Amino acid sequence: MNLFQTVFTGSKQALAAAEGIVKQAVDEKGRDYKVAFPDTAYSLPVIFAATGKKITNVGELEGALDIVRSLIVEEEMLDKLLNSGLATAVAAEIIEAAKYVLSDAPYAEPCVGFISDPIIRSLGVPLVTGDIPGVAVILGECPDSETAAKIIKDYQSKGLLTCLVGKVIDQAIEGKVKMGLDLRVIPLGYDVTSVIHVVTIAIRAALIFGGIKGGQLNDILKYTAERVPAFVNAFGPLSELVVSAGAGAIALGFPVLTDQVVPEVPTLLLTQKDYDKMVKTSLEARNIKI
Amino acid sequence: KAKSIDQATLQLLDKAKQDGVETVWDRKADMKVQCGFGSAGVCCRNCSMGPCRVSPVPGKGVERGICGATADVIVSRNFARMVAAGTAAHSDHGRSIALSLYHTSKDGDIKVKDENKLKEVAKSFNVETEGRDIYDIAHDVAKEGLSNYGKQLGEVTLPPSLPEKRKELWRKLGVYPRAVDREIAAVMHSTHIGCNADAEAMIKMSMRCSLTDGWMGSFMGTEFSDIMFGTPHSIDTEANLGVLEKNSVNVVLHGHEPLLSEMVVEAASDPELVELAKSVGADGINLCGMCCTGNEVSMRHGIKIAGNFMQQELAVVTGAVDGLIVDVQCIMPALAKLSKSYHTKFITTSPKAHITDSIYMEFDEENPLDSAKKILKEAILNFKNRDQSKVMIPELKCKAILGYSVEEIINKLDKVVNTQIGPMQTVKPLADVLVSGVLRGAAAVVGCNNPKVVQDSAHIETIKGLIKNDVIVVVTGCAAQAAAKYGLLQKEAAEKYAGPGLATVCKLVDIPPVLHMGSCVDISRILDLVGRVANLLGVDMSDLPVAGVAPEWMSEKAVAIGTYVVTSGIDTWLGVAPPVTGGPEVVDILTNKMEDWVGAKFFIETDPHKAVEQIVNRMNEKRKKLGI
Ligand code: SF4
Repeated sequence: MNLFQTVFTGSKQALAAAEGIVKQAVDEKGRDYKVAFPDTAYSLPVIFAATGKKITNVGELEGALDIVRSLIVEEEMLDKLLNSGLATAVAAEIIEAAKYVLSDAPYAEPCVGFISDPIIRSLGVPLVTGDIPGVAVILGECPDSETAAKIIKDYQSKGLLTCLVGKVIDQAIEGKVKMGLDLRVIPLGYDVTSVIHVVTIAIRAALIFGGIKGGQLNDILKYTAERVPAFVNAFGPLSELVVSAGAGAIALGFPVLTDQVVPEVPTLLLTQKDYDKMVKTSLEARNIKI
Repeated sequence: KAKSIDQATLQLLDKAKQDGVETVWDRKADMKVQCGFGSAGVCCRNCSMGPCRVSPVPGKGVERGICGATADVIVSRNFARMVAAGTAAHSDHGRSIALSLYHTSKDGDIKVKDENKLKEVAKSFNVETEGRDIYDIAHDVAKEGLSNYGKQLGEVTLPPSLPEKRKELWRKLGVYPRAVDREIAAVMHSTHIGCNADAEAMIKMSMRCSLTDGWMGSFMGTEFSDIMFGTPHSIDTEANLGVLEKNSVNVVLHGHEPLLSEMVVEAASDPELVELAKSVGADGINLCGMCCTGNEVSMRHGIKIAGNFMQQELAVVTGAVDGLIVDVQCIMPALAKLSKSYHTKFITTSPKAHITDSIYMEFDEENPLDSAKKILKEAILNFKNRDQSKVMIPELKCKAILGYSVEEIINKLDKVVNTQIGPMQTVKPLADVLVSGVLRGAAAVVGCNNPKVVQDSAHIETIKGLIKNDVIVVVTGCAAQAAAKYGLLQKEAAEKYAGPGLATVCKLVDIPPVLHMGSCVDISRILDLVGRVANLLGVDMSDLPVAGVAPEWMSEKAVAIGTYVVTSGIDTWLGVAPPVTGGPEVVDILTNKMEDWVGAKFFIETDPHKAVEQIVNRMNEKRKKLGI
């Protein structure tokens, strides 16, 4: 299975999970039931950026699966791969929205789940200033808790805002990593779809700071690529869904670095086994100056 | 039918009609319906019992020549002789280059300009370098290269980029190369009356001969030219007939051998010659190149390219060419007649290529610079005979970027290498983009023009289709010059013609979507590149999604090139049918059975859009075989 086929398989799995969870939400709560994220002004940010539509009820959430379906075209060309990554991102957002409408408190501490607009505005000032020179999106599991803690604290000591997805949260807790918004170590959630909660940070950064109106998807992608200094460090074995989510990160212009053997793409998808050089490799790949 | 897609070509054809001079198009029209027997390859003249012609349609008419040779035998022998002739042309070019290398000296006209390249080549030839004088090394390297041409005992020396698997496959098949002249002689011997009358064996002998061109003759010529005249790097130039200057002396270098054109370029900066050009009433000296010698001087110095093969006559039709200096190969003899209608001095310089009624000034290899200065002085003095009322230079020229040797490509690829990962100075970024599928493949577009095809149409259509399908294109020779004239050799072309993956790659690496890798002998560079990629991936060259295209080929050299490209394991599309349709067995060998032998085969397709589609499908199926 080559890179394109891996991304397409991951996007289809994300679509299947989104369809299942949306069906569950439709069964339990009804199509008139409200759909929203806590304290946001852009409804579902990824769908709002891609199309301009605001998802307000469960029926519209079910109708948002058509966006995911139309974004998956299985032809081995780079544009289709980027669109398939975006389909995975939209599907992950739909899954998170369904989680919020199904459970009153989908995320428990230390996971924070969705990040509200006021937090985005608070982080915007140090973002453009340079006190936050980048965003380290750490996903998966490191071979040890010690190495995960070392990498996370290396990013933290450099001022980067690091977000954690997956078992790396538990490894960092075992590694005595101090977490919080002021400490710049944000645990999003144990599921892969929780990575969307940092993606919407970038998307809304284009909506708030950039002033790009909803539906101008190419302008949003250009803004995230040229303004948001985010990158992905994917540790541990990578499923097709993880690779598809990484394709979404690449579609947003965010390079993906991993310790796994993957079909490398220069400046976009890079393998770095040496955990002692992963921080420097990511800073170089994202062109970050400390 | 239109004669060309190039507007400057069309304006000069109108001028040639107004001036009452004949062109290659006019002679093609005069030839009318060409002989069917010769077109199918079923005519034989190998002995004076003939001429013999057998039916191109099996089961009808005369079946055998007088000696009993079948249509397949006649076709296979004719094809083999074309391969032998092409191999001879390329090998003679490389032999001259090696002899020039052998005569290099510190204080002479010919020096060593790339010592690192010479040391790497010496490593490839098992020549010691440590603690040695550079010219002693150069002479030893030249001796080894010369031995490759005529050794009768032992094995020849092949470049390290050639995969071990490909060499083992050649040895098992029986096509492993011997000395170049020995293989040419073997082909000529086996086509003699009453020798080889088996099509498969004949084709295998021709493949064996073509390998000595691709991997020994052209390769050594290219690498020694780099050693003596400098490795090409990315450089700007201008292309098409508009580069001629009305108010300057115009000196057009046509042919293939680079030593003469290098010495002419050096002589053009001589203060006495510049002063002489001023004194004859010209603003200066304007050197322009055509065909492969133009490609060489343009790759290494940015000399403007006046035009490719079927434009050579039109260069004279402008009435502005004060001197036309030619060495060997692809020099239309009609130029001698044509220059009578203008003031142009048509100067032959090589004992290998005498042309009747041209001015012969033998280029002296013993004193190359002085000889080049004398020839250039004749061209400059001819400026006084210019008739400015007969001058018409089209205001059509195009910016081009070239100089993409393998070394230059590797240097460009270093830009997209993460320093914390590495390694540097490899083809690894290219291998990565090919394996990931961001690039679907790489295609080489090579070859001449041919009056049978609208000039430059097939080259341009094939190149645009390939780059639109995210296939990166490397170009050589007259195809490269067609791309230069059209405007494809530009960074802007990436966003104008390329597909998404290739556009992203071009933006990241800062290269045009079409890479000009030099002259016809520089096709060896392409082999080198492919070999490196294969050696980096641990596979044979036949496992890669690569292809070669000759949309508008005419020469025996093109036949030899396609043969050795296929024998190396690279599928080749021919835009002009070779004279083999009369032999069904030969057609079946070249287009079907060759894949069993060397993993690649010929594709005959005269429609460029269909050729692009077939190339994409073949690359995709090879990718699926490879798992990428
Ligand atoms: S070699 Fe045979 S087929 Fe050819 S001309 Fe002589 S007799 Fe005829």
